[PDB]
Formats: sequence, structure tokens, C-alpha cells
Amino acid sequence: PADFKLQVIIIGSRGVGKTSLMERFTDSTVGVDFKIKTVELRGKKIRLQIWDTAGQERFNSITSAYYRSAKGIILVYDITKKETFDDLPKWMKMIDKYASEDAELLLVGNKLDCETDREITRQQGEKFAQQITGMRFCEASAKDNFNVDEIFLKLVDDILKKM
Ligand SMILES: Nc1nc2c(ncn2[C@@H]2O[C@H](COP(=O)(O)OP(=O)(O)O)[C@@H](O)[C@H]2O)c(=O)[nH]1
Ligand SMILES: [Ca+2]
Ligand SMILES: [Mg+2]
Repeated sequence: PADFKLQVIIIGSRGVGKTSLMERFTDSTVGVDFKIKTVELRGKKIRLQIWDTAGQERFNSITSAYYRSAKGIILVYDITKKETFDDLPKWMKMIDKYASEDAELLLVGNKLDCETDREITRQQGEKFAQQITGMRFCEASAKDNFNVDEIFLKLVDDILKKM
């Protein structure tokens, strides 16, 4: 049996790869889906519930409920679509309103495989995360399976440390 059950949520604007990231890592209720994954991490069995939320603003009200329960939040943008990076303050406002104060946060620049179409630099993503105390950052590619395990596993590691 599992040592821990944890909920994490994936948020961000539409088309950034939130569903692709969740499905690459793993395999009705309005505005949300979820996958369950049992991970082994530092000898601990963790039953992970990953909520995948709607991206459009009209769904903020529904999805807000799932923020409070989240022990970790993955906020995703698309490195090739600058407006998904420009939306991040809106997502940070959603976090301030609804997340737990103790929620762990991770910023992800997804679509690293599309490096030639890059609109946002790595420094931009790093500097954004750095402004938010405790927020981790990395770039990933759901398509190329780069940093996919790592965004979930690192976030889980951060969560477990702080309990
Ligand atoms: N090239 C590339 N395309 C991606 C990546 N991740 C997602 N996509 C594509 O982006 C589009 C939207 O992704 P989706 O998972 O539905 O985004 P969501 O709205 O955030 O759930 C789809 O065409 C995906 O195949 C990636 O890492 N690289
Ligand atoms: Ca990996
Ligand atoms: Mg989706």
C-alpha cells in the first residue's frame, strides 16, 4: 500500500501541453480530468492524483475548487507562444486566491523540442520563477519525453520535504 496520497494540479493557458504532459507521464466532471499514478520515490510509494484543468477563463470558477486541495501546482506555458507566458500573472492571481499557502509550485516552459520557434527565453522563465519565493522552474518537451518525469517527481520531492 502507498505511504502517501498526494494531489497535484496542472494549470496554464490553453494549448501549452498540460494534457500532453500528464498523458506522457501516465497513459464525467466539467472542467477537470484526472489520472492516478503510483510512484516510487526515495523508497516511498506515493499514490499521485494528477488533476488536469480547463484553460479558458470561463472555467476559473469550476477549477478553483481543485486548487485548495492541491499540494503541488504545475503552471505551464509554451516557449513558442509568448502570450501564454504573458498570461502567467493571471495564473499567479488564481494561485493567490485559491491555492493553499503551503502549496509547492513549479513553472514549466513546455515544447522545448520546438526550440527554433522559441518566443520566450530560458532566462525569462527563470527570472519569472525567481520572483516567486519557492517556485521551481524547468523547460520540458512532452513530445520528446524530456523532463516529463522530472516535473512530477521533483514537485513530489519538494512536497514530501516540507511535511
Ligand atoms: N511540438 C510540441 N507539441 C506539443 C508539446 N506538448 C503538447 N503539444 C501539442 O500542443 C497541442 C495542445 O496540447 P494539449 O495537451 O491539448 O494542451 P492543453 O490545452 O494545455 O491541454 C497539441 O497539438 C499537442 O500535440 C510539445 O512538447 N512539443
Ligand atoms: Ca525523464
Ligand atoms: Mg487539456
